[PDB]
Amino acid sequence: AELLSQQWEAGMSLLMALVVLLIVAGNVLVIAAIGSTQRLQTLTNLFITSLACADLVVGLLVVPFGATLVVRGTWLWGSFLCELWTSLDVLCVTASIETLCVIAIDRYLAITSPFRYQSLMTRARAKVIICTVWAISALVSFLPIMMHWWRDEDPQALKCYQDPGCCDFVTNRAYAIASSIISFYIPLLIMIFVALRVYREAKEQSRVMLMREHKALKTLGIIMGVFTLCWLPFFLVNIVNVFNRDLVPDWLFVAFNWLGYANSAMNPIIYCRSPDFRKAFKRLLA
Ligand SMILES: CC(C)CCC[C@@H](C)[C@H]1CC[C@H]2[C@@H]3CC=C4C[C@@H](OC(=O)CCC(=O)O)CC[C@]4(C)[C@H]3CC[C@]12C
Ligand SMILES: CC(C)CCC[C@@H](C)[C@H]1CC[C@H]2[C@@H]3CC=C4C[C@@H](OC(=O)CCC(=O)O)CC[C@]4(C)[C@H]3CC[C@]12C
Ligand SMILES: CCCCCCCCCC(=O)N(CCO)C[C@@H](O)[C@@H](O)[C@@H](O)[C@@H](O)CO
Ligand SMILES: CCCCCCCCCC(=O)N(CCO)C[C@@H](O)[C@@H](O)[C@@H](O)[C@@H](O)CO
Ligand SMILES: CCCCCCCCCC(=O)N(CCO)C[C@@H](O)[C@@H](O)[C@@H](O)[C@@H](O)CO
Ligand SMILES: C[C@H](CCc1ccc(O)cc1)NCCc1ccc(O)c(O)c1
Repeated sequence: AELLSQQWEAGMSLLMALVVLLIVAGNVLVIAAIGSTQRLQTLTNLFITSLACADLVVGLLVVPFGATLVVRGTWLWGSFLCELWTSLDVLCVTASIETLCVIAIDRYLAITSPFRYQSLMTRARAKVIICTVWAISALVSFLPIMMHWWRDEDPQALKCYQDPGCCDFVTNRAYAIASSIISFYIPLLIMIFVALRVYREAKEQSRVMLMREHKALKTLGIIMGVFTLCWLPFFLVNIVNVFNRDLVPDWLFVAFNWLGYANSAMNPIIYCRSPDFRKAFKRLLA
């Protein structure tokens, strides 16, 4: 009874810490490698840095908080932080998918108008792009949450809000469909459409130099593919609940949200496809 709980609590704590460590180490490495290697200070890598910040915030704030909820079986932190924590979860996935769109659009430009790209894209503009992405993402994630537009009047929902250790994100149907479409489905569709155009236009192409560029693009394709595979299951289930709560078991819905968090750990590994990152990683770790 109490022993079963102790064994579970301690092993789950150990796993959670590992996940945190992997997400924080991996993404600090990416930021530090870029911050300190002129060869890696390209404009595309400024977008990568932004993605790494999104993932780092998941490692430092989103996951640690969720971990305490999984390990201890209740929300220990009060009402405000529960809402802030929710806000930050929506924020990061929103900022991630929006950044991935930008990366795909940056690459489409560079490949179809290399010279028009040359005269448009500067460090100053890349900064504006990044900031705009985080602005829109903040707008779409915080306000509806601070305006309580997500709340329901279901008996289930009143139960949770009248229980100080409840921090499920029980939402009304309108918000579920709206936030999913606005945070995820639309940027998803744009990203896929643009990523396929980048695929067609890369096909209409020293041989050594073009191979190295296609290796790099494939790496970006992989980042986008893995991100879709990590989050699409959660968002699909999010929709399905609006229509039928029985069609898909609870435990798998929760797990899918954790699969989403897990994506924040994957990008640094995936970047080891690149000689340059690999070398910068090995050098940084001394
Ligand atoms: C806890 C949450 C709610 C706050 C989120 C933090 C943001 C304000 C961060 C996330 C991404 C960050 C940006 C990521 C990348 C850049 C590029 C950077 O350009 C550089 O010259 C340094 C790049 C390098 O490492 O070589 C300037 C800061 C800026 C705009 C950062 C400004 C602050 C941003 C928007
Ligand atoms: C909220 C959901 C429903 C829509 C998300 C779509 C976004 C993922 C993408 C699609 C096109 C992107 C935009 C394409 C071009 C620009 C111009 C870009 O660069 C500048 O404006 C620099 C101009 C300057 O200051 O000189 C600013 C960001 C922005 C609006 C991008 C922000 C992110 C956008 C809106
Ligand atoms: C959750 C976070 C949400 C991000 C918040 C975005 C706010 C807008 C970002 C911003 O302030 N700038 C966009 C930058 O692209 C302008 C800055 O550059 C600012 O420092 C200016 O006053 C200077 O340009 C003048 O020296
Ligand atoms: C970007 C996302 C922004 C989404 C904004 C959604 C706001 C819609 C708010 C809303 O529709 N409700 C109040 C929430 O403040 C009420 C209902 O959703 C629900 O609570 C009850 O009417 C039930 O009886 C079911 O119909
Ligand atoms: C309240 C009920 C919540 C219970 C669910 C908690 C599951 C613990 C989350 C976790 O860390 N993992 C399970 C994920 O569900 C393992 C991850 O490390 C793994 O997903 C990824 O590292 C791989 O997919 C990468 O290839
Ligand atoms: C904070 C909340 C619950 C996360 C959670 C719930 C239970 C757990 O045991 C562990 C984690 N996750 C929100 C996911 C989400 C993300 C984006 C959206 O647009 C949306 O409607 C919902």
